Amino acid sequence: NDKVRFIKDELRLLQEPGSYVGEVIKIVSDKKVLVKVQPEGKYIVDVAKDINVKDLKASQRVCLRSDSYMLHKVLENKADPLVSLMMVEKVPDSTYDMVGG
Amino acid sequence: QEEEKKQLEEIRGNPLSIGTLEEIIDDDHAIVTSPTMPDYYVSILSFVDKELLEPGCSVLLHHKTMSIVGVLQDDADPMVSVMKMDK
Amino acid sequence: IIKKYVINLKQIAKFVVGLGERVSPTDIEEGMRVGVDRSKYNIELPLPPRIDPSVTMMTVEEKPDVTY
Amino acid sequence: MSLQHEKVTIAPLVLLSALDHYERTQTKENKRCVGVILGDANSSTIRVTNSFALPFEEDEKNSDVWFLDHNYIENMNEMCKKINAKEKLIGWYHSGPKLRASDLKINELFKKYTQNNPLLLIVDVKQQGVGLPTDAYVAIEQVKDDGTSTEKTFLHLPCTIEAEEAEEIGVEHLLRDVRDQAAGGLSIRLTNQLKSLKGLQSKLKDVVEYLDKVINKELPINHTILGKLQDVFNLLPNLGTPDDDEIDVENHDRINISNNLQKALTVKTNDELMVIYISNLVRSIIAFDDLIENKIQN
Amino acid sequence: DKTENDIKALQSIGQLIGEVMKELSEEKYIVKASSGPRYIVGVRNSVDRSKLKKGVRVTLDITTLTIMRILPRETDPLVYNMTSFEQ
Amino acid sequence: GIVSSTTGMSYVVRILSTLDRELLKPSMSVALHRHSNALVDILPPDSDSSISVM
Amino acid sequence: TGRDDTKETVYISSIALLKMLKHGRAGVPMEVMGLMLGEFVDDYTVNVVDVFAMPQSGTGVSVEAVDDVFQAKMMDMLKQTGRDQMVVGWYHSHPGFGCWLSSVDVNTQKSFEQLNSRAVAVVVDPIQSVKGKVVIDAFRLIDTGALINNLEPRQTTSNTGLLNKANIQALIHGLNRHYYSLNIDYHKTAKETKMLMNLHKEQWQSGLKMYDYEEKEESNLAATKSMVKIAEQYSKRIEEEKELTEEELKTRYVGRQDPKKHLSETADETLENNIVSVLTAGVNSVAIK
Amino acid sequence: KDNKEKIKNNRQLPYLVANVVEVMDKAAVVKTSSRQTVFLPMVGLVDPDKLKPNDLVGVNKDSYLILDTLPSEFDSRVKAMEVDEKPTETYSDVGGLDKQIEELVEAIVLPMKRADKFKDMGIRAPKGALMYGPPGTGKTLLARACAAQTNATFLKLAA
Ligand SMILES: Nc1ncnc2c1ncn2[C@@H]1O[C@H](COP(=O)(O)OP(=O)(O)OP(=O)(O)O)[C@@H](O)[C@H]1O
Ligand SMILES: [Mg+2]
Repeated sequence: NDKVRFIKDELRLLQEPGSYVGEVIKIVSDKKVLVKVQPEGKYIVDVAKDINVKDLKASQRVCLRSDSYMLHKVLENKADPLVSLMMVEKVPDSTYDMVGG
Repeated sequence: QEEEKKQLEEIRGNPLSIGTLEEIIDDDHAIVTSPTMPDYYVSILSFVDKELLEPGCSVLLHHKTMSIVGVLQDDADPMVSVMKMDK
Repeated sequence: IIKKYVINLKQIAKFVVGLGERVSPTDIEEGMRVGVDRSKYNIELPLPPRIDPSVTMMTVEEKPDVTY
Repeated sequence: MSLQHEKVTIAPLVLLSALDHYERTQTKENKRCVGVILGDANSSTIRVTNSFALPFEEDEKNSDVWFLDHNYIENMNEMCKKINAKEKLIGWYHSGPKLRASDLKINELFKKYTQNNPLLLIVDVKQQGVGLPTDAYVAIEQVKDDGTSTEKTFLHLPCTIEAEEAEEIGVEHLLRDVRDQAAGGLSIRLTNQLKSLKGLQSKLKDVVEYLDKVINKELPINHTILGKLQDVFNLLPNLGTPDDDEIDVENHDRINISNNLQKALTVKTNDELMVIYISNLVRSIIAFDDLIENKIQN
Repeated sequence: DKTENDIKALQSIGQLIGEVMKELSEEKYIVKASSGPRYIVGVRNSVDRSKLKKGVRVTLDITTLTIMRILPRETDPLVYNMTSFEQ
Repeated sequence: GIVSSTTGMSYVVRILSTLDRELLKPSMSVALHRHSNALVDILPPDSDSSISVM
Repeated sequence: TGRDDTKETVYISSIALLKMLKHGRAGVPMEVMGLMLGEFVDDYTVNVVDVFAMPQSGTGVSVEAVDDVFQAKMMDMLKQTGRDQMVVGWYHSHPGFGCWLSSVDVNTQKSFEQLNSRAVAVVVDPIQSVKGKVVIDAFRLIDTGALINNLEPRQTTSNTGLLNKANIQALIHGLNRHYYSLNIDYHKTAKETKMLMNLHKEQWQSGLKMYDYEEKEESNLAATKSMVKIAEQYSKRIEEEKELTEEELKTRYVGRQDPKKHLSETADETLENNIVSVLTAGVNSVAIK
Repeated sequence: KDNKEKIKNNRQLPYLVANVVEVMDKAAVVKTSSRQTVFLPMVGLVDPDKLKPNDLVGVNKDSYLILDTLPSEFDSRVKAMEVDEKPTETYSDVGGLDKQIEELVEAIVLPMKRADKFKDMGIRAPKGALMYGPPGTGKTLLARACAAQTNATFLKLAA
């Protein structure tokens, strides 16, 4: 039963048109945050009930649902070049002794 | 308080797409450029005083029909916050 | 102006349109802005030519005063 | 006219239409319906896109007596060419139940309209057919060579269904049935194996009975059917071919891979035994703790 | 006949052309549109895949973005001129 | 996951579950349904990359 | 006190449904329009037996695109064929938008309201349907007066109903201005269902057709080789795997995209087919000869 | 008439304006002013021969088709600049440099009037003169006076 449920759930998520990504530029007391929605221009938009002006932090990257621009989740997640350089690099090998002389 | 509140929810459907006030013509209309290449000859409707608005101000416009629903911006950019390091 | 008018929008897209309530021929000139409706695409008001003077009129300062 | 009529595709909408027309004229139980079929032609695939009822009166005293309102077929055509130019006159449907020799006459009247050969689509609206309740037939003109004059006849063209993309997504969404044959799982094709045999057995009977009827009812000798049956006995598989010996080795390959894949499923089930079993052993421990933890608070 | 041509043309509806950017498979082919964005479109079994080649212009329905058939390759006057010259 | 379209409109699009995340997670061209605007299937790295193998 | 003002459940027949997907979807980007022919019974049951496309117009959909000249003309042809039934409404297609009425389509609705007060305005969005039947809705006018004096509750007295919810801007505009929506239902006969699936003789004829044996060889070879590769991985899975925390196990032994499970699936499909293959071949050989 | 009234409906404003980049030939490639590229079936009502490169055309807003033709749009800035022959500075009043005046007049004036003679002999007439070197030598000026003499419309233009 659960497998039939699972395949269906996968189906329903994908539907969602839009779905973006902004960054909280600053916070105001009006149950809103000014977001520079990154692919778009700017939007001053109200918070979703799930995550509020309290929780939000300035310069935190955020997910957004559809063309509504309601808050989904906060993303810690940041694209930076240093991080990208680390992935090429991987876990640095190797014991002191081998170097040792 | 109750006054402010009731009104604000009604008028403001969201999201609200910001503009820049380029000029005023005295007849409670303004000419603004939106982020879209077409600019829009808008009504000033409700809230913010006509006097208080001086050209070069950044402004909140309502998404269904573009109208001056107020200001809370004052040409806020992230660049100013970055620089600002009173800390 | 072709005696309807050929308008060019700022997204760059050209239409042949017409007068709305009643817009005199003599008001619409090359370079003159126009107000047209979202999607019914007709002139209401001719609008003064260009939005670019307004931008640059901020820089302009009037007759400064200093004693010689 | 045109001789390109090699394939016939049929929208399901047509099918739906043919019953609808039958009931709105209130024709029933050996009252006949003739309508125009519209669609594309002068092309190999005749694409029957639509159909529309026409004025038709049926007389039972004289079967060669009917009404058609000739002017109306012209008029209606004019309207639909304006709606969509791709639709053209392409013939006429009959509701059956069967083809007749009056349908030959009827064909002739549509021939005038049509710049293609008029397609006679026999839609049985009752759907008594086990398979296809729809036959497609094209009026051809050929010398029947036997010492008989030029004969005009309706030669069977196999037909298939087809659906436009736009309709089809909606057809599928309407349907949700488990099907007599979907080509699904083992048990489903297995049903089809029982069906397919009983199919053949009825099908062969029809042949035996025609052979009786030739010498008892004097049906005209059709040297053509009998010619095709010669090819059946002639090309017939036989045993003691080296082909049997080849099939016989093949049998052994097909069971042997099956056997090994059976054995492999044994190992997977045996794996799950262990995993669930390990959990149980742990479950014993958590259960004992419950009793142990109750003692400590007391 | 000439006034009938218009009514017919409105029912034929403007076509989008791309061009074969890159064969990927028999069943799926990568085209880049003339209008713009890159797409993966499909090919009908009505049109043989041997005809379809890299840099041949192709025509696709808007509705579903799938290649109906081949078109003759775009007429380039330049390479015609080059051939002609000598006499 | 996070992707850009052909035009660059940055979408956060769901990865249809039980697909590759062993090579998908590094950059590679990928295909998104047009209507759904979701990541429904993957492309080999060969698509839209110059063939230097000579 | 007054009127219920009740909004009909719009009972859309399958025949009518199929012509709507065909004409509208194909005709993208250009909008298409047409009337709905039906019979109205009860105060809540409208049966829309048929639809047709009225001849295209370059004004697309407007008050004047639609016409009485077109209306009458078509009626007269169907009049003779006895398939004539009263106009119960009008449809048109929006292929670029979701289900809602333009400011213009309300005015168009208003002329059909005057004709017949049970007249529906149905907005068909067919390209941005991925099942066909979805995102098509039927509507009816509500007066400007009706909104003020609060006659929206009456219409849905004692019925669960469906009020549509997709499109937030365009919907809330429609819900509180353009029209009131109620549920839209599809009905069909069990004579027709038989026709929609289509029975064929080639369903069963294909079951005694014996495909070539090169193709059986390929399947035998292929399926077995494949599971050799994931059988190495399976050895890796069960090498230890018995230390605590289940999540930990699934990343380390790559029990994500489960190799045990994939072995089972490839095995089952081939096992099932090779049994069909022996079963058909045995039936063919005795049965023929 | 039935067709013509349908055609009128399409023609009802608004409609798109576009140009014909070419006729491929039959079929026509239009370049729209919406910045997309559309290959459309050539509307047989419209003469293919009448159409030329950069012939302006009316194109229906919905299904893109060559409905009608339009007069090519014109640039008043270019029109205004044309006819600036007047005042004729006169070569006399243009300060110094006899030599350059004599040279310009060979290249320009004489071929203009003697054009029959040029055809007969068959040699090319001067296909343009470029003036270059230091400013202040009256590059401007010369052209204005010369054009006036040749009675030929003087566009003062910058690419
Ligand atoms: N040959 C001349 N005699 C007298 N005055 C001259 C002469 N040439 C130029 N000047 C004066 O200088 C002014 C400016 O000319 P300018 O320097 O623009 O010259 P030009 O040769 O046309 O160069 P350019 O267009 O490259 O700037 C003229 O309006 C004229 O009064
Ligand atoms: Mg100069």
